[PDB]
Amino acid sequence: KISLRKLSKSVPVKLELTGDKASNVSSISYSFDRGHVTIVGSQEAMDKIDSITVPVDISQVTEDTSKTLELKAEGVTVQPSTVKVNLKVTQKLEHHHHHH
Repeated sequence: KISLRKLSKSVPVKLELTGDKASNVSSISYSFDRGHVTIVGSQEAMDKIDSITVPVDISQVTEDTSKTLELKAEGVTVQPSTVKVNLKVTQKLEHHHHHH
């Protein structure tokens, strides 16, 4: 029954773009310094969590910036549960048409 009562695992974060893309933006990208955090709790809870979804609104995003996002899950203790995310915005600009 496992005498020990201590365990830790890693759950990569998955960002899902939510909202309509700005008409003045061709495309948006995102990155992370680690994109991985340590969780502590029962093995059953860990087996249930395969990853942490972190949705972000891009509709209000029209310029390059970064925001701190806190992660929480019921059944495990997420810590530091904080990561920095940089959102680069690409400005649309016409150019020479592709010959191909």
